[PDB]
Amino acid sequence: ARATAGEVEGSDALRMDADRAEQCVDALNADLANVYVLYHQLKKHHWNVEGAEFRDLHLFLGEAAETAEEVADELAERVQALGGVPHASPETLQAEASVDVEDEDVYDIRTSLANDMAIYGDIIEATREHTELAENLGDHATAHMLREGLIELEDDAHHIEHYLEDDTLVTQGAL
Amino acid sequence: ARATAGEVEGSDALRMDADRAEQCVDALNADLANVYVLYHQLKKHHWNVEGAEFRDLHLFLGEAAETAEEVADELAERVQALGGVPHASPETLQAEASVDVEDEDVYDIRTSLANDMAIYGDIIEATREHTELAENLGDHATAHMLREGLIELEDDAHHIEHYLEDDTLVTQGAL
Amino acid sequence: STQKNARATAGEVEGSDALRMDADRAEQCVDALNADLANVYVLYHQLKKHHWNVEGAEFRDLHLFLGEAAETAEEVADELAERVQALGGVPHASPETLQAEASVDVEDEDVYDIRTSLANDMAIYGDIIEATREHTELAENLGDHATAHMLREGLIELEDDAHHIEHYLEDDTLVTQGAL
Amino acid sequence: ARATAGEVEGSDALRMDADRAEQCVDALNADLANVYVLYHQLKKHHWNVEGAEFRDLHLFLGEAAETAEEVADELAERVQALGGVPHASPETLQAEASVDVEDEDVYDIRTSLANDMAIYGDIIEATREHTELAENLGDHATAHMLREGLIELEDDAHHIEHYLEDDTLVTQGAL
Amino acid sequence: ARATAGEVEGSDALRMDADRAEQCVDALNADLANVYVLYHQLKKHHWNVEGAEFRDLHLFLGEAAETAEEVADELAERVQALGGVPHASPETLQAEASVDVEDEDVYDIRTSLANDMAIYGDIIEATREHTELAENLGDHATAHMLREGLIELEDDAHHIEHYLEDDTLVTQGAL
Amino acid sequence: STQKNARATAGEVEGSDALRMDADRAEQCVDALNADLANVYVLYHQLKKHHWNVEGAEFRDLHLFLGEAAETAEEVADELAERVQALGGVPHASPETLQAEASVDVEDEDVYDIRTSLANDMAIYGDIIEATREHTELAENLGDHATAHMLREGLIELEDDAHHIEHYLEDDTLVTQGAL
Amino acid sequence: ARATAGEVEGSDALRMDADRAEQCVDALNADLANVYVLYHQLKKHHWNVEGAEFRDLHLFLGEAAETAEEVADELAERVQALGGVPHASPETLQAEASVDVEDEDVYDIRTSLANDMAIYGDIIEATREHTELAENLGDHATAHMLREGLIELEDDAHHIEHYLEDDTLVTQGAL
Amino acid sequence: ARATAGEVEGSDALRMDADRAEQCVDALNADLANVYVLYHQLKKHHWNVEGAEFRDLHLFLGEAAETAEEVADELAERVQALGGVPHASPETLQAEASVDVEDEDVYDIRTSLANDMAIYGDIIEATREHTELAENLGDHATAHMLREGLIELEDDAHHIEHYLEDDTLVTQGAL
Amino acid sequence: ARATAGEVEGSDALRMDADRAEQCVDALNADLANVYVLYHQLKKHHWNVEGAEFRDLHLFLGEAAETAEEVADELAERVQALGGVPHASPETLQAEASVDVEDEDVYDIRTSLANDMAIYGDIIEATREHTELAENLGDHATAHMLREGLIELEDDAHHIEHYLEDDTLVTQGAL
Amino acid sequence: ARATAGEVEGSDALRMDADRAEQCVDALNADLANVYVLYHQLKKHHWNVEGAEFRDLHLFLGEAAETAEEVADELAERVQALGGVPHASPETLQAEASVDVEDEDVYDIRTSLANDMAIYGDIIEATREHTELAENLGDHATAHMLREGLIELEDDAHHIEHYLEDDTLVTQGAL
Amino acid sequence: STQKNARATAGEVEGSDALRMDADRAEQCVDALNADLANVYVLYHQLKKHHWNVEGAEFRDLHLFLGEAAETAEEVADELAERVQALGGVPHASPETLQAEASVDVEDEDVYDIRTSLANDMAIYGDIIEATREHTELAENLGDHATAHMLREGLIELEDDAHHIEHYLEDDTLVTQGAL
Ligand SMILES: [Fe+3]
Ligand SMILES: [Fe+3]
Ligand SMILES: [Fe+3]
Ligand SMILES: [Fe+3]
Ligand SMILES: [Fe+3]
Ligand SMILES: [Fe+3]
Ligand SMILES: [Fe+3]
Ligand SMILES: [Fe+3]
Ligand SMILES: [Fe+3]
Ligand SMILES: [Fe+3]
Ligand SMILES: [Fe+3]
Ligand SMILES: [Fe+3]
Ligand SMILES: [Fe+3]
Ligand SMILES: [Fe+3]
Ligand SMILES: [Fe+3]
Ligand SMILES: [Mg+2]
Ligand SMILES: [Mg+2]
Ligand SMILES: [Mg+2]
Ligand SMILES: [Mg+2]
Ligand SMILES: [Mg+2]
Ligand SMILES: [Mg+2]
Ligand SMILES: [Mg+2]
Ligand SMILES: [Mg+2]
Ligand SMILES: [Mg+2]
Ligand SMILES: [Mg+2]
Ligand SMILES: [Mg+2]
Ligand code: NA
Ligand code: NA
Ligand code: NA
Ligand code: NA
Repeated sequence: ARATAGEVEGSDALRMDADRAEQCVDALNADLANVYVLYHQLKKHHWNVEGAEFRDLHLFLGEAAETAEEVADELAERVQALGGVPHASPETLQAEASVDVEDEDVYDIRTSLANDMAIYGDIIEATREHTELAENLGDHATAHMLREGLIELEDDAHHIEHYLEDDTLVTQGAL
Repeated sequence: ARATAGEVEGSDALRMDADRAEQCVDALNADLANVYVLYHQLKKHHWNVEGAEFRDLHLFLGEAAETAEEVADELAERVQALGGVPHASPETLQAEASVDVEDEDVYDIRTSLANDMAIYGDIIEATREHTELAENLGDHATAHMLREGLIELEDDAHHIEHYLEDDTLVTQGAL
Repeated sequence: STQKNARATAGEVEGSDALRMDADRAEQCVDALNADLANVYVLYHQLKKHHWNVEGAEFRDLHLFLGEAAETAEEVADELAERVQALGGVPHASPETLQAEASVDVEDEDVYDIRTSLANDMAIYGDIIEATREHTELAENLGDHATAHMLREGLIELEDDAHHIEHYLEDDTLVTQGAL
Repeated sequence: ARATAGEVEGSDALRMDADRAEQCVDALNADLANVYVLYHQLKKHHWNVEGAEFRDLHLFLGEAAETAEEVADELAERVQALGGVPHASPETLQAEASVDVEDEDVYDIRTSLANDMAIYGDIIEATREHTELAENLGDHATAHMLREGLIELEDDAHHIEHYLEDDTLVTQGAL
Repeated sequence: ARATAGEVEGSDALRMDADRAEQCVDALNADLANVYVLYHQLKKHHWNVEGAEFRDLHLFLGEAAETAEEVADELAERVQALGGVPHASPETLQAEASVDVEDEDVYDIRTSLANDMAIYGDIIEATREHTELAENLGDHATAHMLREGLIELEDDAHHIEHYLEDDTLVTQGAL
Repeated sequence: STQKNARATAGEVEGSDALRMDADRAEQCVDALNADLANVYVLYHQLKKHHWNVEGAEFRDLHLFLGEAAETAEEVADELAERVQALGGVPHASPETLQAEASVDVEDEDVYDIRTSLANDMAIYGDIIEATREHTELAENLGDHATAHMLREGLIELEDDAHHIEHYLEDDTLVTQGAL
Repeated sequence: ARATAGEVEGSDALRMDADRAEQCVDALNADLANVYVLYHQLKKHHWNVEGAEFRDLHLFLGEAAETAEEVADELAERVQALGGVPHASPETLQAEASVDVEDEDVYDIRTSLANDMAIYGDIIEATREHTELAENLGDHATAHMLREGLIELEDDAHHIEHYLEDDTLVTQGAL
Repeated sequence: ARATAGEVEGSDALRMDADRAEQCVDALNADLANVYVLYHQLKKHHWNVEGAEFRDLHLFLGEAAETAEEVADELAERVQALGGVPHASPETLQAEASVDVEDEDVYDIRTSLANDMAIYGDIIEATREHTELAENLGDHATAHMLREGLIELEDDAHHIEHYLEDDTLVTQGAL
Repeated sequence: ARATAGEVEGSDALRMDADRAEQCVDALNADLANVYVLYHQLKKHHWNVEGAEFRDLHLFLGEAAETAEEVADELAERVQALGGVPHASPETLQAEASVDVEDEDVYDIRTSLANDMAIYGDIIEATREHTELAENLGDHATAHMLREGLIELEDDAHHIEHYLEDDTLVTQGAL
Repeated sequence: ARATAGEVEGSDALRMDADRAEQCVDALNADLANVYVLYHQLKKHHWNVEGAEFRDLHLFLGEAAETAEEVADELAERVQALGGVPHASPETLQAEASVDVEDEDVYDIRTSLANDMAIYGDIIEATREHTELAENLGDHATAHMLREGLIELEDDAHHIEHYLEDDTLVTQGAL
Repeated sequence: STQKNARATAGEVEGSDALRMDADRAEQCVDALNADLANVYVLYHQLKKHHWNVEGAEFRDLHLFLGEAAETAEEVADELAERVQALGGVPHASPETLQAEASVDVEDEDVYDIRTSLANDMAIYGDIIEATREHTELAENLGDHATAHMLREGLIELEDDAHHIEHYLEDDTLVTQGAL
């Protein structure tokens, strides 16, 4: 093997010793696994959403899935740049994730979105914590990247909350 | 008259004898007619859709109509390329169509979409039969084209199906 | 007069020598455009409000529609303002002035449900629409065909938004009691 | 009313309790009101600027007005995402703003720009303070957004300072 | 000669009898001539502008000339569409123009702009009279076009006015 | 049945009335597409891995090629998934499900050298390629020409990537012992 | 030599045995030779077309040439992917082609176009046969590609048929 | 006056002495006058072309006009850069031109095109002489520019030659 | 035959007598032939390149071939514009070429590139001689064009040189 | 002089007193000098890289040089905005830089990249330190900008590390 | 010789076999292009300086013009450098080398007013312009028509910037004592 899962060597290019790096690496790898389960669940919901608002939600979820994937890509890359090994296989991702994932049945849109919302909220809190860890290790590139992904993820989370709110243009008359 | 409605001459350029071509042309012309009535009814629905979801439907139906118009264009041009006369006038198109077309009143969006879905379905089934007919005549360009049209029509028909499905973000509480 | 601090005084209209529009003529258009500006900026700020706050099953579609309507209102305000200034007047500028010179009704600061908010917007659109039609006659009748043309270009976009809101509020939906 | 001006409910999506949220909300809402008076005053100046440098300044002010508006939009959105109500009507914005606003007369360009400069400087200082408040509440998405808007606003502020500086290509000979 | 300078045949396609058309054509042709001399003098000023503001003026005047050329093109094409002969040669255009044109010397930028403003003004006033003439002839396409030209010409003329106004960022201190 | 929590149960296939595809027919395609989906998502995740980790004298070129191959795999997965759903089935969704339903071989979590990694990728591509060809016959033979066409459009892109890897692994290079 | 002309190794990556691969390669290489003479002769007519329609023809033949080049490239790449050696040198291409090629003299546009039409017809019938061959060999990617090439070629061939048809706007009167 | 027609001051910035500069300026200004009559006459034929090829010609002449305008602009700017005064008014341009210009009547497309071809030929021979002149004066930027103008003009002139060649798709039969 | 291979008529439009033109045409036609064989061999190499660097070479050689094709197009069109007959058929192009062309076998990448470099070099040297020939004939458009082609050919030839140079990131350790 | 090298006046626009500013100014100016030596050395390497991977590295280095230049531009601008004078001349930049720069000889690619890597690592560490200095002075715009440049610079640094790693597709068999 | 650490030594010129340019010929162009490179990079760095520092009533227009002139200088430097390298020489690289090999005058580190700064820039442009004209003759006379063409393409852009500065410095303005 060139590198072993779980090892972190730091980077001589980035002047980050393996001590410091391993702390960011652990945080990032946890985040990577959560965000890729997120990705996969947003894709599920995007594939299956049906009903009166489905096209708008299909588009929003497809976008949300794209932003998770990009976040995952930046996490994994940064793990690798810091001398670590990002979690790669799908069973590894889901094993290492802490967030809850739906079973294989398809649920109605309100249920599915409320499940997503819970994943986002967990990722959001973790990411906040990890940006502080990064800044306190003086890894400002990591901290900045994490915040750049945070703000995207909060925006999608906030979208889902709004989708779920108790207002609508529909009236009992229109029914 | 440079050509007469109903005649088919084949094409020298495309090495398609008139016997061979006539058989494709009848299938393509029947598809054209149904596709243009589909285009006219999607346009109607696009113009008139109202209510809580109307803007997203207005956009979808606008797009679906453009996709129908393009399929119609490709069908008509292939008719012409194969030495036939594509059906051209609106009254001809409706008369040669086999699909049902709404009267001039405006129905609520569900009914309107359900009417569109049935047109798609007829078109989808016929196109499938016509791609086989084209392949068996060795007309692999026609088949290919038919299949590229089909996959866009099936995508739109399936979107309509989802819009009609029995799910929603709406709750009695939001009402 | 040569000693005033201000380069121009609110409410004055000087016409333009570049545009060959005398102050008399210009003042009449300026009075119309300034009133429209004010209503249009209050329109903008309320559409923003509704863009920011909209929630529920259609929110995202509405967020985007209202953010685009807000941008169109802003652009209409910009054109009106610039035309005031070109005609030698002073476009109403500060938010307090814009709101005070507006004749349309503004929501208080609370957030209402989406139907109520849209209906309030619809009312504002209606008012502006009627006034602009009057104002385009006024301009054509003064021979100020640029102002007229411009007012009409803004009118068609406002009418389009107004119409979209009327449709959003119509009594149809894909939703069924079964899906509930 | 769905929500009342002045209430802050936090967000369950963003895992931000109403305590924490209300502190960011107050800061952001103050900033929103200042930045929208800024917007409106930059539009004034853009509409009215005249003279030898007017086209360049018209363009710069129009841009500056666009960047303020975008900043306002991000502030207000974030207020709403955190469960607050962004200040919306124009008389509310101006009432809640702390910055000074010109009366309705049009002043010469040097005076107008110097007025703008003073608004920017106040917003800049406030924003610095608020980014620290955000980071100290662990609201890193807010802090990052505020800094992203800060850097835009400093750049326009710095532009105005340069416009006002005592150099020119003009000579008494050219006069 | 396929057509003779001065003749007007109307158009069958546009259902415009030659009496009706001739009246539009004379107004449009007189506008064309003035617009092309405007185009030539904006080009001149664009080529020669010098001094502290010259680059921004060079760009503005380049654009103003393109806007004039396009108005000229639309005028000339409408002449032709209505069965007339648009004035074509440079010596014809200048001879048929009513506006004043500088001699071949180069004047300072103020004088040059003031000369352009007077040309615009003449063009603006005539166009206004011509749009009414078009409307009253029922030629609503011509009127419409005239009004779309006018609003671009008025925008440029007003820009010139502002460049000439008595304000500046310049102070005696900066000198 | 009316009281199930789930709107659809994994493994069920309902066909589509919009697409005029009965459940019998649809189930056969759904079984093929679902198996392809799973292998394609494992393909994607391993290409990502290799994109992330590739090092050495050609890394940057490989990083970009593998990130683009990964995107193509993702898009193929998206189309397959969506087609499953359109045909009234339930696309395999969770990463654990995708990996469990995949027949292709996955690397363990260690990182290997670039030749080994590419060779492993090549194997996965080969498997998917063979299966897709079978699946396109299956669809054409069921008369589901949309599915067939789609499978072929995805096939040509996969084959292209597969081929690029075969070339990357060929025994030529500009490098000489002299340059070493 | 790394590979020998005529040899066909199949591909491990595409799971295509040399026996199956040789059969596609032989078809694809004949197509390639014909398509590349086609390309060179459309270039020629693109270079040389003169007369009353030339500019339009020059554009269409340039485009048709570029379509032929792109079909060639695909063909050649597919030969190579399948473990074969695409015909490469110009003398090889012309020797392996079955179509007729004009001598080096330049003919009038009608004759030149008729010549191309014949080349297109030959390629088109060959390609239909080859897409059956590929499909029957289970090589769907090759069949698909050939069909995508085919439709673009038939389109160009049909455009030539139309250029050559006995209609025109020109009248004896205009002459 | 800031500058006087006919005077040539050279440029300090370009290190071009007035003697050297005058010699380029005189060539460049003659070219400018010819190029601008050229422009006005292509506009004319663009406006007026009718008949069976008109739309294609209208487009090509519009483009050729715009190429001429761009060559003019370059020429004029170079005169000015070199301390000269580019000819500006339409009457000046036509007076300083050496080419022939049609009277105000409209001729048939062949005659009109033949007329333009003559203007192009004159400009083209003059420009070749001028690019030698510039080069021999060590003015390489002027020579380079003139050549870049030259190739675009020769291209257009050649396109006219082709439009006028004795070939066509039309046959007696189609008539 | 509308024209005969080998003849050169000059051009009236471009004021180039046939004596003058013939001399350019022979040089340009010889260049065309070599450029098209270069294009065919770059295409070959692009199709067949394999190994560690192959994708970046595949792209480079694809581009180099497009640059050759465009130079070929410009050469052939200039031949035609000057009243000559550009060499057109593949067997003619190879027969009129002076450069060496590989046989149909596939060689390793070094050998293949070295073969391309030698072709470039021949083309580069000839083009240099031809630009002088063009200038001395006063054909400054031809010269200019030749020089714009040359600088793109020299760029590609130099890229090949660098690919062949004796450096690498590869170490015996990485092996 | 308008300003003297080494003076820092702060900004009244940005509300940054000269105390605070001078601390950011010193840090930024040091960074500016390092990053511009970086720029210049990446350009060297980009100009000279040769061998089997040269085109890919040429492109990567050209990009890396562009990102350094942009970083330098943002640093220098921010120095000026804070009332300082950015180091401008090339001998000033290199004098003030602390990083090591190669002599004028060209070294092999591994050596050159390893030299670059060392510069990046020094800049990276310095930038981390300076972002903290900025945040601690409450200069959040500076801190954010520095981090935005940090993340770009780490990414290029990490690229170089990967280029230098001990893997390759090359085999002794391919040699 | 086989044991030198350096792959190429500054000041050497090897010509190119790809470009069929012998070392004798190449050395003459390389000497010209290297001197131009140096002046052009000092030009770039001073334009940057003036871009960064410009203040006053026209600053924004000047900032943008000088940032664009700086980019054009950089691109010209890039082409010259690359041509040196293609001809088998070693382009001057480090900032200290560039400044030392430059013949043009550089400002000290203080910041001057905009007229002074532009005038200094103008001088540098003038020098480069004259030298490039010589160098384009030199190249054409060596038969290196690529280098000549390239030098001329760079010349026209430099002349254009130089000319813009001359205009910026001309004695006209819209400003009047009345507006003061
Ligand atoms: Fe990535
Ligand atoms: Fe950012
Ligand atoms: Fe069509
Ligand atoms: Fe396709
Ligand atoms: Fe505006
Ligand atoms: Fe918004
Ligand atoms: Fe036109
Ligand atoms: Fe309009
Ligand atoms: Fe999708
Ligand atoms: Fe290719
Ligand atoms: Fe110009
Ligand atoms: Fe061509
Ligand atoms: Fe060029
Ligand atoms: Fe900058
Ligand atoms: Fe470069
Ligand atoms: Mg690594
Ligand atoms: Mg036909
Ligand atoms: Mg004014
Ligand atoms: Mg909310
Ligand atoms: Mg007409
Ligand atoms: Mg479904
Ligand atoms: Mg191979
Ligand atoms: Mg010719
Ligand atoms: Mg400053
Ligand atoms: Mg070299
Ligand atoms: Mg001057
Ligand atoms: Na709804
Ligand atoms: Na000024
Ligand atoms: Na014709
Ligand atoms: Na390599």
